[PDB]
Amino acid sequence: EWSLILVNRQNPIPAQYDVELEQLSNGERIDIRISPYLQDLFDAARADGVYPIVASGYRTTEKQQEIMDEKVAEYKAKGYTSAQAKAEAETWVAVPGTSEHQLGLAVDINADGIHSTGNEVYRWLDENSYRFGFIRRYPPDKTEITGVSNEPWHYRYVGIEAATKIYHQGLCLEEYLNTEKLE
Amino acid sequence: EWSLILVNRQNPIPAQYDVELEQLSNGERIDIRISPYLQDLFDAARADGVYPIVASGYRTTEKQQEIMDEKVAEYKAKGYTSAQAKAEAETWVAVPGTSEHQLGLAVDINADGIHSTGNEVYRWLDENSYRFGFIRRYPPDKTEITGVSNEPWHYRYVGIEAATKIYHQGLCLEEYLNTEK
Ligand SMILES: [Zn+2]
Ligand SMILES: [Zn+2]
Repeated sequence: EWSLILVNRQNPIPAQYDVELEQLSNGERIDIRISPYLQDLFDAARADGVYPIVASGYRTTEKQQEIMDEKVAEYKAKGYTSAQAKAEAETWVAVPGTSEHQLGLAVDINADGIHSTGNEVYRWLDENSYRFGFIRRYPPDKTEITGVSNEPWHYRYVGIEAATKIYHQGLCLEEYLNTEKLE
Repeated sequence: EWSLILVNRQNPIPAQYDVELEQLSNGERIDIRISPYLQDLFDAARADGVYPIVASGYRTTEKQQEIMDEKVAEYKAKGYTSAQAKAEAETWVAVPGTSEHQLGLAVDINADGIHSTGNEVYRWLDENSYRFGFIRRYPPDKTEITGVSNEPWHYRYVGIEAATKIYHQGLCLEEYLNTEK
């Protein structure tokens, strides 16, 4: 099922994955399939006086490389050999060909800052996103399963049916998929 | 000449300005007219063992808006009034309607991280960008004229002849267009 595709270190994007991108007002791009769900989400947040942005939508391989390299540079500057920096940067940034952002199913949502702080948007999304098919992909209690640190901006479209189950079930996507495969 | 357009609070982007955009491999977009020059710039950089990336090309009004609001929020959070936060934010980020990035003639160039540092790239661009017809639009010593802070990553396409002149004359774009008079 298309919305449940697993992309992680162990599950790279399939060769020749087709994606039709819609362009948002801010120039970011998303899978046309998630557009009205994301639109509903933003509509709802604003109706609650919460004002989010799409910081990052679709990213190309090259784009994913540059974010990753910038992340590595940051850790080198904090006293990491480049070998240490790579491994450490990879807990924040997926190596190219393993970011969900390469599907067009992930958005990194932030506050517009002026009407809302990061924390208010992050809270709101955590409690609400599932109603619109989006999950908090990388919660702090599952970093030992996802391989990724607490990333309160990164929301993954999986669809309403699945997001609600995952949210109630209190699980990460890997667990949910693993538990679906078992039964 | 089309490439010398000045753009600021006084000179908002013209109504229906015509951008003719191209996607780069990182997903950033540039006016197609600057494509060969940017490619020549990265080629020469890479040839010099210097490894730049385009962190930002074309931006929508809304994209510009979002950067500016994020900047304003950073200043509000460090105790600036709404009016100060905006004032301060504007020295780093142009207001929508006044950015060169909305022309697709401006690129933010950073280091690729692991082959070069930002300063090495910033240094290189400083000394070589004009050959490809880009200028360091916002030099430190012209913040009074340009109304923008030192932004060593921001390069404006103006053309090789144009960029070369401005660089030797040591001037900022505002200055050169007043030279023309
Ligand atoms: Zn993300
Ligand atoms: Zn810029």
